[PDB]
Amino acid sequence: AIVNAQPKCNPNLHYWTTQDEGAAIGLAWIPYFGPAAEGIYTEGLMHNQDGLICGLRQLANETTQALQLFLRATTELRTFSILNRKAIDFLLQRWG
Amino acid sequence: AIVNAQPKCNPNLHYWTTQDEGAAIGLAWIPYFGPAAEGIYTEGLMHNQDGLICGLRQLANETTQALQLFLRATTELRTFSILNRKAIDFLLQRWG
Amino acid sequence: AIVNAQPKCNPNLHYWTTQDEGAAIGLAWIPYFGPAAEGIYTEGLMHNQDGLICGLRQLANETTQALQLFLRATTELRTFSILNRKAIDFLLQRWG
Amino acid sequence: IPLGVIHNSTLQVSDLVCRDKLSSTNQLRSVGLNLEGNGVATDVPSATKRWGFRSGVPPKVVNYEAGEWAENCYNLEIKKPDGSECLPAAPDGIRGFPRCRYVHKVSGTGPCAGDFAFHKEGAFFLYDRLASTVIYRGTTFAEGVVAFLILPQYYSTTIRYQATGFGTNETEYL
Amino acid sequence: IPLGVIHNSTLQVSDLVCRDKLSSTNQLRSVGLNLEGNGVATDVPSATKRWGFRSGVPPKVVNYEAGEWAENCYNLEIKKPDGSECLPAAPDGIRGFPRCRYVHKVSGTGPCAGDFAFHKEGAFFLYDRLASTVIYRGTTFAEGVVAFLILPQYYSTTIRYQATGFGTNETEYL
Amino acid sequence: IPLGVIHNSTLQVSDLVCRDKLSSTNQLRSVGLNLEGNGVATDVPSATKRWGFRSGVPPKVVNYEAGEWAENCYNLEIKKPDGSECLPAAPDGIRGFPRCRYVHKVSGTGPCAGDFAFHKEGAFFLYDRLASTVIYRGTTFAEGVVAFLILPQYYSTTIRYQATGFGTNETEYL
Amino acid sequence: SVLTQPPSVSGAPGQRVTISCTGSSSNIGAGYDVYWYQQLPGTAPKLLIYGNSNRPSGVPDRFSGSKSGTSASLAITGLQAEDEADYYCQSFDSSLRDSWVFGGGTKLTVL
Amino acid sequence: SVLTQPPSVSGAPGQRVTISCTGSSSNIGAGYDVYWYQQLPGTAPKLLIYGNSNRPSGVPDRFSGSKSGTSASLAITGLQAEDEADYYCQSFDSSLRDSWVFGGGTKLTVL
Amino acid sequence: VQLVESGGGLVKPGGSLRLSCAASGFTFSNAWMNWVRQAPGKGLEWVGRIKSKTDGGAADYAAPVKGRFTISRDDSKNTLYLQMNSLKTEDTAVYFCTTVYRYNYDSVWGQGTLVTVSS
Amino acid sequence: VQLVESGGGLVKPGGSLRLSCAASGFTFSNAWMNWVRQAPGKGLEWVGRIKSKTDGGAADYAAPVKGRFTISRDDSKNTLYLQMNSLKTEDTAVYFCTTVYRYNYDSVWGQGTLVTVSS
Amino acid sequence: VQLVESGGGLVKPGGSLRLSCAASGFTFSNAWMNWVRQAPGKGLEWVGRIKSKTDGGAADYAAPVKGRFTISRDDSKNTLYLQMNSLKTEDTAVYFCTTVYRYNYDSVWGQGTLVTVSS
Amino acid sequence: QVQLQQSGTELVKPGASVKLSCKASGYTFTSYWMHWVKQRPGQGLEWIGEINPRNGRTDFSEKFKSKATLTVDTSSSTAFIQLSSLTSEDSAVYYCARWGYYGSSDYWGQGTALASDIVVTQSHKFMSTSVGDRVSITCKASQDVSVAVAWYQQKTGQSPKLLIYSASYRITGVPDRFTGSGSGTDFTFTISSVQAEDMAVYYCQQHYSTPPWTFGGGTKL
Ligand SMILES: *[C@@H]1O[C@H](CO)[C@@H](O[C@@H]2O[C@H](CO)[C@@H](O[C@@H]3O[C@H](CO[C@H]4O[C@H](CO)[C@@H](O)[C@H](O[C@H]5O[C@H](CO)[C@@H](O)[C@H](O)[C@@H]5O)[C@@H]4O)[C@@H](O)[C@H](O[C@H]4O[C@H](CO)[C@@H](O)[C@H](O)[C@@H]4O)[C@@H]3O)[C@H](O)[C@H]2NC(C)=O)[C@H](O)[C@H]1NC(C)=O
Ligand SMILES: *[C@@H]1O[C@H](CO)[C@@H](O)[C@H](O)[C@H]1NC(C)=O
Ligand SMILES: *[C@@H]1O[C@H](CO)[C@@H](O)[C@H](O)[C@H]1NC(C)=O
Ligand SMILES: *[C@@H]1O[C@H](CO)[C@@H](O)[C@H](O)[C@H]1NC(C)=O
Repeated sequence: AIVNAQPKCNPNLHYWTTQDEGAAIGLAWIPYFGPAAEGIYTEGLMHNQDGLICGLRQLANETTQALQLFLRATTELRTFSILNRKAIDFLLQRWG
Repeated sequence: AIVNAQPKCNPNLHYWTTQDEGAAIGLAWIPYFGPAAEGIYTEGLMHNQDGLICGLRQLANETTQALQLFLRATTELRTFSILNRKAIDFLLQRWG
Repeated sequence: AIVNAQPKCNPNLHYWTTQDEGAAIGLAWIPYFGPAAEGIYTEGLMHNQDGLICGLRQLANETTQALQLFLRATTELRTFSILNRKAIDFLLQRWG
Repeated sequence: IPLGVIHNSTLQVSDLVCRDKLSSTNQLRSVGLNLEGNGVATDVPSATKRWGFRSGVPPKVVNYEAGEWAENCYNLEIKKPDGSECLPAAPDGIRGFPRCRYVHKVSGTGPCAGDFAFHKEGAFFLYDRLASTVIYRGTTFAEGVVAFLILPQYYSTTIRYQATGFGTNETEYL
Repeated sequence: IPLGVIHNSTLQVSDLVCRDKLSSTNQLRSVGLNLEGNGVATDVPSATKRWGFRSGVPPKVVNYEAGEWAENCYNLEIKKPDGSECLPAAPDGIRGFPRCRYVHKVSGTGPCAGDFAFHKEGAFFLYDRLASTVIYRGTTFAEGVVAFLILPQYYSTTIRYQATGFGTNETEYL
Repeated sequence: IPLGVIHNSTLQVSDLVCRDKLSSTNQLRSVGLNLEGNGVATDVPSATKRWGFRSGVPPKVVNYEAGEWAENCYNLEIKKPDGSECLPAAPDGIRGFPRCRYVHKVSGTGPCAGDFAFHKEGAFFLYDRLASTVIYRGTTFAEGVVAFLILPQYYSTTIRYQATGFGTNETEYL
Repeated sequence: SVLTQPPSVSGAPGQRVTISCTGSSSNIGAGYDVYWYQQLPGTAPKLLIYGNSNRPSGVPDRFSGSKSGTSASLAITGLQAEDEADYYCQSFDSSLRDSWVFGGGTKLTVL
Repeated sequence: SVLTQPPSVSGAPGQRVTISCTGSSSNIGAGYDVYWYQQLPGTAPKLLIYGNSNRPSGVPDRFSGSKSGTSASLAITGLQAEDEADYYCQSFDSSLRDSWVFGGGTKLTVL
Repeated sequence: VQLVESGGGLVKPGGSLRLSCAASGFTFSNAWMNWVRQAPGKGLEWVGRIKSKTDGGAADYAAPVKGRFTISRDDSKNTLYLQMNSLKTEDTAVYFCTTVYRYNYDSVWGQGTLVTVSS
Repeated sequence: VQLVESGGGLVKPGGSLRLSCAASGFTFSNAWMNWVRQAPGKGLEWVGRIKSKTDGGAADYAAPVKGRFTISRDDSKNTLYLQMNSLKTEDTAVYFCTTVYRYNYDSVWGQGTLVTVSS
Repeated sequence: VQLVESGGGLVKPGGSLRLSCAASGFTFSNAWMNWVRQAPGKGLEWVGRIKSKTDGGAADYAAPVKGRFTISRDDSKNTLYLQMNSLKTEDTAVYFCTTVYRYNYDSVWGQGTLVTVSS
Repeated sequence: QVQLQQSGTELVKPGASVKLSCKASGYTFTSYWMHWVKQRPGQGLEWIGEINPRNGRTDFSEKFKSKATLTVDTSSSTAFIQLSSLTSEDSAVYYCARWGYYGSSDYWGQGTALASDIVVTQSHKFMSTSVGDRVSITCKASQDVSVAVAWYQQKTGQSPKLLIYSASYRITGVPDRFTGSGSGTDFTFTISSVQAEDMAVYYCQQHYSTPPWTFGGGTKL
């Protein structure tokens, strides 16, 4: 159970992501004919249950302390394998 | 089943790779006494079934569209974990 | 079984590591209030069985030849996924 | 590092469960959430009081895939009173925040006693799919935090600010 | 991303199978195949018509382990008609293609309306165990594509070219 | 690559066992062990005879997490007899060895027939949580090796040296 | 003169004046940059604008340039009394083996 | 003079002399650097020390500077006969919109 | 690198003057300019400062000289102009123009122009 | 950076001349050289161009002057030479030598040499 | 970049002299200095060398001139000083001061100072 | 040779559910998308939806969100479309076409009798012309498409045939009289010499980034 301790929670979530590699595309997958760096984002709005959004904001607040310590321990300038390590830890724990 | 739609297929495949870490070596594993950057390649020729080679060339043609979209989504300049992600996806799907 | 062939083995091991992300911390997890780059190390001494320490030194001696060949094959300047590959190989071999 | 799992439209913190399903790496997602949603002050004089300069701490950059639309973004071009640069140049591959309703571009002079500017609350500075602990020169950023989840199976306005004595308690704007 | 599995000496596209065996990361292999095998034209005037300059698209580099011997390779040293450089310098760690029977070194002047030169057919420019979407200055490259597989359980000649109006339809060689 | 498993307080080399337990990535550990523990000579004239200059071999850097306290460390600022630099500058993110009882800072002139200086015995040059095959200018390093394990479930003194003819058999110190 | 320019342009002081440079597909439509030069009487030409819109250091911001299709334009926000000089636009031609092409020459007179 | 300096400092040749610059929280306590200038009689000032302790190229190593709290000090290891000149410390003030602040001026006399 | 100053003379109180500094050997447009005056037998006093064109080219003045002095720069001529109005007896000082051309702190100071305001 | 031109004079038609430009303040070997002539009361006309030694040092000429003018450079002396043969009445113009020393587009133009071909 | 040498004259054996080289156009403090002498109708002979301040500023001398010549540098004045004591007949040569300002090997050699030691 | 085979004519009751088949051969089935197009008798071409044999991803048009469902069989390399509640206005000819490597409906099967979207609109519907004249067809795009515009020709009683793709490239075997050009939002299709065999209906379709691949209004000569 996650309890939102923030003074104010925004019930709406306007998010931007990137198109999946399996999405329907035409000639734009070629970098020469593709869009610029600002035209590769897919937008959306989540007007779902307010509890999910407020709990999501609270979860990111609690992750800050652990993430900061992890980054200090590492020596690489940029980290991209955070999710890969989580999958390995999940699979090692399951053992099947 | 892979159907080769290319106008011409080369039946022969002259390939170059790198020596495995478990291969037989003498004093050359030391970088000071080792070969230069151009002498670390192992050559070979594959005169096997023509269907395998032509199917291999067709497979690389079909992979281009998915690979280009994957690279556009990523933000890192150089990517080296493509095969590692494939192993994780294979192992997660199997679940044993 | 590991046999230490080194002429001399140091029975003691004064080691330095980094604090775990799950360790007890106060306000120092913030980079602004945290310690400098030289104050993020945890020291310790291992006066355990001499066989473990001497075997550890011999193991590092034997790993050099395989590690040097692995680095030569790779093209990336810095490598950080050595342990991740070992976990994948261990999990693929187990298959459960 | 906490991991969030969405069960029956309710977010839960991961703890062995044997009931959660993870069959692909597409389910794993990293989302960068802005601090404006939490209700913090978005004013330029208030925002700049949460940033401080320090030396000896190397910068770190983490990666996130999904972001949130930002109603307030900041661009800093700050120099020392003698003309020398204060903030480091953005490395290759780091761009400004893509979605910004308003961009507060702040320029002027002020003391810089540290090599890099950090966040006093421990938050991150969000960039284009990259979160950093420091501020880069002439790059649009938003202040926020990053969360990790297991998913279940445009016009911008620029505002100009002139600040003297940046980073102190005697800072005058315009 | 398609994945190829070699069964009974026949290549198949991966689709749950429960019959494919993968017990090590050595079975996984990335192979870079040149476009000359497909029968495309290897002539210098024909090859240069498949390359175009664009701005706003960041370059990307992918890694491959096995390569194919190339009978035709290209080296470009192109400048603007005023003497300024046109192609970016190769970063650290990027080298020329190792196996090249012929190296077509093309130099001269021509317009460059974009920061980087891309491939109009979406293919990659192969380098020493690295595949990039752009062309780097003074580096030997081959045009090809990359495939991923699950494996079952030297003299070079240089040719000099002088091109004017590179990247247009009025390009004269030598 | 050999992998060490600690069973009943005895180190063993990994070989399918079905009795070893690995349930987290925290058990996996990379430890950098210095060569001084093996009993090699720590003298400056003796240590410098194990280093040689070569060209054509790109440098490589590997990562380790745990280190060993070093009683002898070396810092090199070597130039050619004409004043030009000999050793490359340390890249961003590479720092000196953290724990060093003594730091032997060697400066002077000598021939440098290669772009980089390697270790003739194949060992690594340990840095702050990074092991490299080459020596960087003005960075404290220790010579050692790296091992991989599966874990079971401060004052420094600087000594100044002046060397002429570095890297030869006619090298005079002070 | 491969490029075409107006024979003369005149305007009141303090106003904005524009000089038009006309090319073709080979000259400007091929992607070649357009360079603007100012030549005071009896002195060497000075490069006011390089590239397509960039300005060299030490040049007043009043001079601005733009590229549209096969034509280029030079805009002067402030028509000072010291701007009475000949203006030329220079580019490159895809034909004639990347040879320089100059405009006819526009003389600016301040009213 | 916002900053405070001794009216005069004298010392025997070959000895070490120190000049003290006194500021406040707004001047030096705010993190602003302290710059030291040397002005020979009838010549322009010369920047002996920039930043807080750094030294420009072409300046003798005898001159050194340090910062402690809200005050700064200039140390001369070797008091040569050519050091007879006025010394000023310059910094910036958080108030007055980052305006330059100069010391009263210290005259050095070699005994 | 060298700075040359000119434009000084004996002027009665209430007059006007214009001081000019010429810059050579470095990019004048990318360097900030400062004016420092020194009264006879007194310490250095900061007059004003003008920033680079890329920084907006704003001008800041000291409180004693605020509202009476104007500082301008000519990027084309690589010259710095200081306009002085409503001169008083206390304005009698030697003016200097200072700049930094390389940010390893290699500074340049002008020779100095003496302005005497007496009646 | 400065370019000095010399070698002009009154020559009858059919004669020959050699123009020289002297370069200082920059690396002459790494900069491309161009010749531009301007007829009295006319527009600028491009004559020719020579590339750097690293680029092969090739020379390109305009169609009206092709086959009659020759351009050469001396890297040791930092000088540029233009050889003119079979001069005609239409060749009477003021010649300029142009180069770019820094690729932030800081260009240098010579003073100009007047060549008069009359009978 | 230019080096100017001075301080030569006819001196009887057993006397003393001081040679000075003036440096301009480059950072004198970051460049190593060398002294090379050439006897009349003979080959070049290396005299000594002084290193930069950051390298410790040590001085090395050749065996024939060891113990008699002293080399010093003035970073403030951008000048190099060579002190010669106990001059002999064999010391009659033309001295040169050499330095490298850019490590792409752009070297500068002085004009040369003739020192004659005769009785 | 790429070949697409469909089922025969099927007659259904005013209320029922029917399923159509589309068998493809000569290419890797899983590497290309499959599209379904509906054409009323005497009307234009209507895009129904697309199904990806890989990962099973599917997309539908707004009008056919619930009327049709798309399924594929990888083993048999066959695509199926299921229609529910076949009303009186559902009697039309249905085609299945393969989405090209760069996004062109290059291959079509024989007929089977039973905001944020880019809209392509043609200037005219009928263009009368004589033999030897030079006719031009203009296609207008609401948004910016770089070159991704394809031209199709459909004669009486025959399936549509692709002629020009990427607005410039000509399919091999097409007569040289057909030429296309254009970029941005305006595209032109011109015939140098109109013959007696050029009388047909021409459509333009954009294939740049928009999953709703809508056809043009058509132009009859
Ligand atoms: C994988 O392999 C496929 C081949 O199976 C590669 O496809 C190639 O794409 C390029 C880029 O579009 C094609 O080059 C262009 O060709 C057109 C003319 O194409 C017509 O004529 C061809 C015969 O010459 C014919 O094969 C074509 O048919 C193909 O396309 C249709 C429709 O998509 C498809 O249904 C078929 O099955 C075929 O696949 C078609 O009828 C030509 O006009 C172009 O020239 C212009 O553009 C170039 C720049 O590219 C420019 O320089 C010119 O001046 C001119 O402006 C261009 O050459 C190529 O023909 C295709 N290959 C084949 C065999 O047709 C694909 O690229 C590969 N993937 C990679 C490499 O990643
Ligand atoms: C700023 O803080 C200092 C103490 O550090 C205090 O003396 C001063 O009054 C403060 N100024 C303002 C404007 O708050
Ligand atoms: C080059 O292309 C342009 C634009 O289509 C055209 O006008 C010109 O005639 C072409 N030139 C050649 C030589 O093909
Ligand atoms: C140094 O090595 C060279 C080459 O073997 C040899 O000729 C020389 O005698 C050696 N000198 C010393 C002092 O060992």
